[PDB]
Amino acid sequence: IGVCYGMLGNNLPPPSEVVSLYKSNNIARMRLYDPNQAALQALRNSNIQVLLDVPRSDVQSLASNPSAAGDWIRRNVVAYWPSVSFRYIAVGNELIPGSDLAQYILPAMRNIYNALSSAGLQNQIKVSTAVDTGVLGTSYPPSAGAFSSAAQAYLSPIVQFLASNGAPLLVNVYPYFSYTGNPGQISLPYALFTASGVVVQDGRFSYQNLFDAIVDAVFAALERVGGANVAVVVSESGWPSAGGGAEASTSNAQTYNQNLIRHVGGGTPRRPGKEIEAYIFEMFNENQKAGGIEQNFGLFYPNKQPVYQISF
Repeated sequence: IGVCYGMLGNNLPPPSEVVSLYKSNNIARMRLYDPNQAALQALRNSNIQVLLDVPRSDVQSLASNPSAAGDWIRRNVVAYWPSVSFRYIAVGNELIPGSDLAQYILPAMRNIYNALSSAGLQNQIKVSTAVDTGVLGTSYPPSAGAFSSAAQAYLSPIVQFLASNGAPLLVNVYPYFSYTGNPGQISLPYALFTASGVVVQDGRFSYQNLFDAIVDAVFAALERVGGANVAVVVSESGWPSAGGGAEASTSNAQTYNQNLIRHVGGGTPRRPGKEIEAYIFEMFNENQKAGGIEQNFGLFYPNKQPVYQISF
């Protein structure tokens, strides 16, 4: 399993202690939301595989300035390779289709890919972008999954690129928000992997949990735009332990995240052959996030005590 290393608290451990905590918990992968130099230094020789984001403030330059992608890769990747085990570069996070920066994603992806390819790294370090599930229009049943017209205009060209390079699409997936958004329709057990039997019978495909239903809606959408062979990496998934309603609790967050860990090895109903790569959001409670649930997605408190015990 992977874990997202969010840094927006005023009281978190230094990156070196955080890397030690990953290693001691046998957490194999890490997402960084920017090329923090202290984190990349700490990751040297750790063997932790890294999903590294291009920050939103860099995407336009990587698209438009012909020197920028090469400079970015040389500073943030080549300077740390091979001691840092890079696995993905995610060009943007939740930009499609509404952001004014969406127009720069594929150009930036192409320019980054070219730089990595020249160095012989285009295979181990795959280039993608991270989207939210708002890119879906229809999503029930999962086999009806299709991108919205607005999302499709950006994603069809991106998916052609991903398929050609053997790269996945990254998707932030939260059963939690489907649950809170649909009271009386989406059950708590369905969201927490503890539903009894099939909740949605979708032809040959049986959905026992909400995670599978959302992810497979994305697979179904990908199949319509030349993406049948494009894998999905779940680049965020988690459950808040406080700051919301009664079901934002340590008990439910433990159930969601532990069950996720026990689930992903079997894949999904549409793609059962391989483990789904997933990153738990997130390592620590971040006290500089918006008040409420966003301050409470941590597996660990700032002093490194687990918020709830997890076997990774």
